Amino acid sequence: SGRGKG
Amino acid sequence: SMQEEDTFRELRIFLRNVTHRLAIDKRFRVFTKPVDPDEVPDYVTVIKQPMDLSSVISKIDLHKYLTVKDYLRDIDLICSNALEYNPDRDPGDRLIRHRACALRDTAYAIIKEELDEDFEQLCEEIQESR
Repeated sequence: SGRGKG
Repeated sequence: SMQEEDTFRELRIFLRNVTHRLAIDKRFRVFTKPVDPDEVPDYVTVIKQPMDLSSVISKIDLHKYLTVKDYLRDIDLICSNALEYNPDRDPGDRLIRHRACALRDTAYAIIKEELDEDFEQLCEEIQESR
């Protein structure tokens, strides 16, 4: 994934 | 010099009460666990020195914190990791970044209002003597 959660 | 061990006992007990108060707070639940590798696979590639409140409670019991500065360095690490990893785009990103600052500020605020300066100073001087 790229940065950031959820 | 049981007084030095009583000082370190008293410090640990204090730090447990603070870390407990943070860990039971609903806002900081995300900081009670390590970051999920399966959900956030790129977290490890950004953050090389992870920290959370479970790690902190463990380090209190292992006698890793001899001063309040030592404890607050890890609290700061939790916050800076969150501000380092999360971007400032999505509202979920801004929610977590704000909670991280809140965690830091809350910790510093509790300590400022409840820690006696002469007790903090004592702990600082014992560790330097060693």
